[PDB]
Amino acid sequence: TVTKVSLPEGSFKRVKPQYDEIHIPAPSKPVIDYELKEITSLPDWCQEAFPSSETTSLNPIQSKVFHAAFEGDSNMLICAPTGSGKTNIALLTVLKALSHHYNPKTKKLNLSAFKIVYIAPLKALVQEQVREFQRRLAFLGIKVAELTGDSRLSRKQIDETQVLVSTPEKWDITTRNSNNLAIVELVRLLIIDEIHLLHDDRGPVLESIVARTFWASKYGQEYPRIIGLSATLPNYEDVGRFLRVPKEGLFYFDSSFRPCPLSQQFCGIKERNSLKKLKAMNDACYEKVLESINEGNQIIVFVHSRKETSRTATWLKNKFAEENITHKLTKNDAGSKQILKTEAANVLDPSLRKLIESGIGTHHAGLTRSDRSLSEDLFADGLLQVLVCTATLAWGVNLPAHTVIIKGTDVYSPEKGSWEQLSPQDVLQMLGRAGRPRYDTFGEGIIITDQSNVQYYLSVLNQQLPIESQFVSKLVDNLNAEVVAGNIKCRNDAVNWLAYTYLYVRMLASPMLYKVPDISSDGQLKKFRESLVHSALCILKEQELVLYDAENDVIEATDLGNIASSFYINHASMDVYNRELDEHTTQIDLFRIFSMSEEFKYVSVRYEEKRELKQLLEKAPIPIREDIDDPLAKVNVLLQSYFSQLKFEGFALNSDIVFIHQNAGRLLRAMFEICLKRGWGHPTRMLLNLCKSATTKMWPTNCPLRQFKTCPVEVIKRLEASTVPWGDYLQLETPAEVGRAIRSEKYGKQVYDLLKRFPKMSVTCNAQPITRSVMRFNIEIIADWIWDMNVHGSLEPFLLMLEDTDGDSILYYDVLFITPDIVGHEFTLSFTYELKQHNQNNLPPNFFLTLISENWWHSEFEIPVSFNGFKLPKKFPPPTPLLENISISTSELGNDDFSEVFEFKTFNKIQSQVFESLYNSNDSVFVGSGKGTGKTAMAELALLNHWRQNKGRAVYINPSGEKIDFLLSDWNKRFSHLAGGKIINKLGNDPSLNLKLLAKSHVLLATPVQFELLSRRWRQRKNIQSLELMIYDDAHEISQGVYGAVYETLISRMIFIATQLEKKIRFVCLSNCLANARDFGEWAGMTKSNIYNFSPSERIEPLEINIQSFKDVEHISFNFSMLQMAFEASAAAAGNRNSSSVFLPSRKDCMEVASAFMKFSKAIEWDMLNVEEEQIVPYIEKLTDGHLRAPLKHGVGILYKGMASNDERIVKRLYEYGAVSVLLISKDCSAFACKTDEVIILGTNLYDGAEHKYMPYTINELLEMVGLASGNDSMAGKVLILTSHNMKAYYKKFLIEPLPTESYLQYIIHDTLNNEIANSIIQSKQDCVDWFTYSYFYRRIHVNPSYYGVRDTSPHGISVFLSNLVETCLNDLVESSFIEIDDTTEIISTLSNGLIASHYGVSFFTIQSFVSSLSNTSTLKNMLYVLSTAVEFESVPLRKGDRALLVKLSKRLPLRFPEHTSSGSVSFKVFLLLQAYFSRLELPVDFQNDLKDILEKVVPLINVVVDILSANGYLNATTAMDLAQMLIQGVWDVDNPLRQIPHFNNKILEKCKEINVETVYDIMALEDEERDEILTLTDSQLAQVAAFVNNYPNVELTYSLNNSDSLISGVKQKITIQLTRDVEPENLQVTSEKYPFDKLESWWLVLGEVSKKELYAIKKVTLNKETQQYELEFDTPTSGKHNLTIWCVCDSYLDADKELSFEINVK
Amino acid sequence: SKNEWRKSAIANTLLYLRLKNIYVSADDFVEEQNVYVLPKNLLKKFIEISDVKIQVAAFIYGMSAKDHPKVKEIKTVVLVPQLGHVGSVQISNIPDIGDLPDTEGLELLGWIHTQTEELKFMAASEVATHSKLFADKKRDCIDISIFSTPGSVSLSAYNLTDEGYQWGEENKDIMNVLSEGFEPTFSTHAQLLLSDRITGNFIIPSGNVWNYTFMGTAFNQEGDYNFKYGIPLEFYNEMHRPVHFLQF
Ligand SMILES: Nc1ncnc2c1ncn2[C@@H]1O[C@H](COP(=O)(O)OP(=O)(O)O)[C@@H](O)[C@H]1O
Ligand SMILES: [Mg+2]
Repeated sequence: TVTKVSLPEGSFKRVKPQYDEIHIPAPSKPVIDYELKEITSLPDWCQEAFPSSETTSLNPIQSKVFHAAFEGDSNMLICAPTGSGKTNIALLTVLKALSHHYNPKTKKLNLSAFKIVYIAPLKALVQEQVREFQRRLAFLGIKVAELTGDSRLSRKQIDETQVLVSTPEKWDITTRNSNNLAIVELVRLLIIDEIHLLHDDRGPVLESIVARTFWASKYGQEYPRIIGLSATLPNYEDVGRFLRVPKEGLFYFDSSFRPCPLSQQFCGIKERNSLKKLKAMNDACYEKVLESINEGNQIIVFVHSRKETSRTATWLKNKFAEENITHKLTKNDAGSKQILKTEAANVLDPSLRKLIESGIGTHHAGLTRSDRSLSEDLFADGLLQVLVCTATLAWGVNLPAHTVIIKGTDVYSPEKGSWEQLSPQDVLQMLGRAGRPRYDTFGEGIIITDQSNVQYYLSVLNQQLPIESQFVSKLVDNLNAEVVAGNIKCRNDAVNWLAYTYLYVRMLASPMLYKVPDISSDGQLKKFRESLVHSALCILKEQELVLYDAENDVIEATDLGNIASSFYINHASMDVYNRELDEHTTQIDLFRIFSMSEEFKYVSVRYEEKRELKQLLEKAPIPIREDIDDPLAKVNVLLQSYFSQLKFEGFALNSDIVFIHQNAGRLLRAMFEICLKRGWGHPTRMLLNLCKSATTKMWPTNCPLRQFKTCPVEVIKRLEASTVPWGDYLQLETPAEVGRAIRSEKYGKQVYDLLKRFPKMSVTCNAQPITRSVMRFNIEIIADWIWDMNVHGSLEPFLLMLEDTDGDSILYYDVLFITPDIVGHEFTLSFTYELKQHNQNNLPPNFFLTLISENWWHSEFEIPVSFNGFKLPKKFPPPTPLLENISISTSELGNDDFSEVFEFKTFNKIQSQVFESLYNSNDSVFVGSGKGTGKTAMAELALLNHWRQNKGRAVYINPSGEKIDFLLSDWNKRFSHLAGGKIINKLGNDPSLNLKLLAKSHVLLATPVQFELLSRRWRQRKNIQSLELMIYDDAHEISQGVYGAVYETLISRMIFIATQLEKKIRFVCLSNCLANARDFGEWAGMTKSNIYNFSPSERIEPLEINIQSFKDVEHISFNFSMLQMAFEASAAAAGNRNSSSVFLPSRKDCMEVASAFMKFSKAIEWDMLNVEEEQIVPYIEKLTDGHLRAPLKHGVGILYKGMASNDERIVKRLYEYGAVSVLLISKDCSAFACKTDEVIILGTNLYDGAEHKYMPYTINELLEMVGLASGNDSMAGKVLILTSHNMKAYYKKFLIEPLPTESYLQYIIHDTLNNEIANSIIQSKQDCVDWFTYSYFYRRIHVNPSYYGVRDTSPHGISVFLSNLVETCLNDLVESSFIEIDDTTEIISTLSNGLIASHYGVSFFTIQSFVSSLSNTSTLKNMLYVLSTAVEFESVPLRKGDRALLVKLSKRLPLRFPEHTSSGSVSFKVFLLLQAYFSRLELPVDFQNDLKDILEKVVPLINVVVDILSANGYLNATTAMDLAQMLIQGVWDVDNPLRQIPHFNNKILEKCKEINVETVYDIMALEDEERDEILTLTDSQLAQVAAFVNNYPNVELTYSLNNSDSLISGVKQKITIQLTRDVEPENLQVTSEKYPFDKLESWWLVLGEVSKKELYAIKKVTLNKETQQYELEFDTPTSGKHNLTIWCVCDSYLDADKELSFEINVK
Repeated sequence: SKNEWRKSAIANTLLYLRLKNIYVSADDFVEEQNVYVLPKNLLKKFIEISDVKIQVAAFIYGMSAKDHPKVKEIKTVVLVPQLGHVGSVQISNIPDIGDLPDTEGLELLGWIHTQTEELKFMAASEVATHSKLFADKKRDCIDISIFSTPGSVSLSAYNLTDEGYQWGEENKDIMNVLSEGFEPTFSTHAQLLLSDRITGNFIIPSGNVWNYTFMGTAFNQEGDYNFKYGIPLEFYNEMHRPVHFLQF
């Protein structure tokens, strides 16, 4: 048991009566094989980093380490003497790490790439390094920050910073956070200071930290550089192994190398009893102090408490006067005293001053900041001979003395509830003060302690107390955290992990110490590891932190374990919280449960303090059930005290209480977390306060004026007694009024300002029953405070709960983070919650919805959510089952020619039940089947059986113009011949052209918008009326928004038209599985027997759907952790030889995920393409878009909207064959049927920067993706969904039970009604309600009125609702001058302003907006702004960080956005991209698409603008027309005329200028030899230039005024205009290189007077003939002379327009 | 000692256990007279927020169904500023709740309160208070008396006769000893049914505090107070005790 400490040569022992002292001389100089490295030899930037060290060179230790530190990148462990200069050593390694990023040639320094972490044991020291590092590394312009002492979400930000100075624990919690995985990747330098802490009971934190950096890195693959800094102590060998330091980088410095070598001395006090022991030390201390003073040396005395400093300092003072007192007063009475006694007076308040007059200071915290800074600086300056210190000096300051005495080494551990000996690292920190390196020849360290301890502290200061692992003690807690990080699933992961621990390196090496059974059997302790892991796991399972099956061997992560890890809570404490926390847990109990925490196991009520404690236990505000014997009562009463900030006399107890508040926070939070998860409303609510109460160090029952640091102390006291409700003071909106309530004037104006800074919300919430069981809640919130940064920080978070009526059951929760950009402006939240059966049968009166500030007292705002009138819809009737037989075969269809077409000979299981009804009958049919069931073949039947009966004509309707394009060509090759039938696609963009295609075409394919626009004038269009068959595909999308409404508007009209004309039209509706087809089918007019509708599970290829939720992910699209699981699934696909595609919400995300996939694939055995790399390079050669080349190469495909078809097919083919194993696909391209075996949907969120939020996918968007999985033979496809927890419930549910298909028609009723009015289908008001009865809306408001907002809920109620619905609409319509009503019950008649809306498809809202924003003085730039605000563009995306780009783009464009509007709106995007179009700027593929979609919408809108302005007689209608042209050709009006000609680059344009060709006609005229030289272009390009130039118009404009002689003022005069071409044109198909849509040529005849800016007349015409003429009619102006002008203006070409000025006289 | 309450406050934590024993006074059903239906959730809560020793009271509002005009369902319990005692309680006036949502056509049906003396008839503080509240306003208002004791709660519904009211009007004040003129026959069994198939809710003062024991100076017994739907505070809830947090 005896382990005698070897003492260096020269050591000796003196025996004194009171204490045996033993002496260790300062060591001799080492062998000098070094040069102090002067700073000037450092590269020139660095040199700054070392400004004015007294030496101007590195000391011995630093100089020897400099090579490996600064020129090496190897890992390092440096063991050295106390006070050896660690900062500069750390600094050298820092600078090296920086070097790897900045360019040596470039001035610019990269700052985003590198994160540097410096771990240090105590906050005192952590802060110190932050200050020191900031000062020194200021010049390089890097940020040094203390890694945040308290909070968690506000850590995500602090990567504003480049140097993070943490304690081990803060960095353990940070790095143990699943979401921070993103940022651990940038950490390149990890400096662990005081690495010999490993031996302390805190040391396992360091083990966990390192075990995590090496072992858990995985796919990311690059470990940071590690530099350990240590005290010289046994086992440094094992330590350097533990942190993978190779011999190059291990250093150990003997005491010879301590700059300022240190002499030690150990007084071993021997007195037994307290009085005489205490005296012994005082004397012992006095002697040593005297000696040091008699040698002209200064001295620092460390004591355990803050009161000790002042009483020790006093003893000395007095004992010095008891004999002399000359010795320390001054160096000289003349020199010092006036300089001391000046300074002694000025800032000194306490008894400190009577000490300072005597030249001895005291120094502790809880002492005035100026007062301790005097002490430091007077002692520094020689004036104080003796500073008496608490331990903080040792970590905080840099204040050396020649001598340092530890008086006593007794310390109080509140953790251990007991007195204890100084830890080794404290003693070594303290002794690092001893010896001023610049000045002193040597230094002296004196420990004073009980003889028992002397042997121990000898070993510590003489390199003989070994560093040993305590990892077992914290093993259970630390294992759980890796289990929770998901790096352990099976216990082999656990025994590998343990290999990166210090424990392990240390067990191998001294197995007897660590009680190994048998190393020789166990080898590298594999059975031992496995056994520890087991026992650990079982105690975890026992407590429900994990799920464990020994036999199976599956480790699983509980929600409770997940709290324990995240909040850094002891497993045992989680147990207590588990059992004790209840639905009926109470405030009084919480305090008890709190006090039951493992963290407070050792707290004991000691005899002496018990009397004082009883005083507090009976004044305790919350009852304490427990005795004053019980420890729990102490912890409880202490915590209640902290909340009341009670003054404590005893030191013992005051330390205890401190210990409590520093844990109280995160324990109470862990408690809160559990109750919130478990749903318990009332304890959750209460815990949230306790949490507040522990932040704010105050109780709930206090007005929060006390919470503003910036309020006076008197003002709150008057308001607290005055009993006026807290909220009451808040209501007053007047600054004088608030002051009257206070009863003070000047405090009344300042508190008004404070009040406005107090957080408040407005909440409204309605509810919508989706099904019977499922209620959606739609909330609208406004945040009402004025932001101050000092008072609110970066954000104020807010708990939102929806709770039952009792207020005991949390039904939904979510946390809202308000930020300064969020306050003041409204936002919306929606969520679903599934009603319990009880409540399903009898709705409760209300639920509650509550918002509570996490931070701000009495900022809770709750509102009742009524269910007053509500009808829950009736439960879903079961889906129509399938008769079992696949019998039908292509042979069964009569004709032989038809059979060739289908290219599969057997019909599908689902296709068979239909086949009869589809092919045999001419009955209208409805089919509801999952995607991938081959409903297209169902459309094709109806078509075959249409033509088999020689019938007329058919229309096929789909929303996806992508699908229409594919399916045109498929159909067109296969069906063209079946009797000679002509099948044409409708492009929406020219209605006139579409009309013409109807006439040409036997089958039309169109989109609901397109066709609805055609169909509106069916009363006039006989070709629509004569329609025989209509396939409505994907009809389930009538649900889907404005365009859904339009689909339903469409489908309703065909019924109304059939009904009206007693015309028999076959309707075949193809669709997803609906939940209730009855209503839908009935609305389409289908006999109950023809309404086939199947369960979603029916789809024939088997398909498994795995859904995985994920924490804190609602915030973003997907996080690192989800991406990893996506990659595991893709690897699992690769291993089974199955192919997997992965769905992502953007193109960026496809690129970014590819990049991770390459990195992850390299760091695995499987990185295979499955094909040779030389063969892939011929393919990749096409390089249409370079970004795709790089990923494709490694086995990964990319599909986004806007690809080159080259790219598209090159990528598809490589997948098709099996070259590339994995495809990544935009949510958008989900339409492209690209079948695979496995599907991964990686994230289910979309950002729109319209509502500045993430939005979840709709079940459609999922079903369009789930339908890609298919099976091979028996094999079942697999789908993986990766979502937020909240969303999982909804997705799982409605992926198996269809989402009710309701109607969006209320949202477009204005246009709808105004339209059928305009076309005279509605002329009365009864007509309007009759009209409704043909809608799906109608059928839906009867079955689920509450969903629509019908309060009355009764057929009377609903019927009233509808009539008020038309009336409200009709009101708006007349009020905006779309219609008028007049007596014939009444006739409704459209005005122009609404007839123009009906005619172009443009919205009611958009016209309204234009009429207000347009004027006779409107500029072009205005009409562009006006345009950009059309409500039509709301579908146009705003991606994450488009405003950023858009701003930069703004800089390059000619026209500034009206500054008086917001920069975020889509109006902004629309505004610029239309300029990027006119100025032919290259755009990113994403703005290319946006621009295309923008351009779809514009020709209607611009024509509306021209037709508004012209109706109002204004002549700036023409500067609209200029715009119309600019839109078709992709140019400015200002641009050179030639530029519109296709493919005419600047170089072609410039050659045109040399020749003096100026106009398009000059180009027609060009000679062949000049042509062949200018037009340097491909055969196809020339084709267009040809096409353009032939088509380009040259029209001659002539008139004749009927009687130009007899002009009378005020009559209707008529003018005849004639228009002559050179030849009747081929067609009026417009040629434009830039406009991506079809366009007919049209022309505006304009008559007007320029001087008066006034348009007299107008006519829109098409010059489809060699010559034409038209008559205009206009009111003659006042008598006199008038200079009139005619214009003939084309809408599709620039510079082609003609004008004719004449004059008239009016009588 | 001052801290009589500490002992009671600890007691009230287990007050939820009294709800495994719920007894309702019953007699022969009469379809000629009314039946009062009290949702079980309201009872459970109202006890949970009550004291073990001091009386606690609230108004009840409800309304008839179509099925039977004589089945009065209690919909809402309105908890109002009040000052409790052992064996009696001072209650503020009938709240104005007209201007709250969902209050369409509620009748004030009466009051409901705790007590610590099981009787078969309305007692003398009951009759005083019942007359004080309802004498000149609405005579048919019932009283639901809850006998709450360790183990259980026992409910009992009464009407008051006009002799009762008159006698109560005569007694502006009640003393411990006077006991003058009192009759157990003043009150008559009213038909009470507890139901778990309807759920009612609470209306609480807007200031949130209903228990003005430790604030007995500020208690305004004819106060014009404001009200909202909401979850009622417990009897010894910190907000009902500003004063105890001043010592600390
Ligand atoms: N009887 C059949 N045998 C084999 N393949 C079929 C059959 N019917 C359809 N298909 C094919 O199966 C796929 C699914 O058809 P699709 O029209 O996409 O289904 P849905 O319209 O339900 O989404 C298509 O490739 C289609 O060509
Ligand atoms: Mg389809």
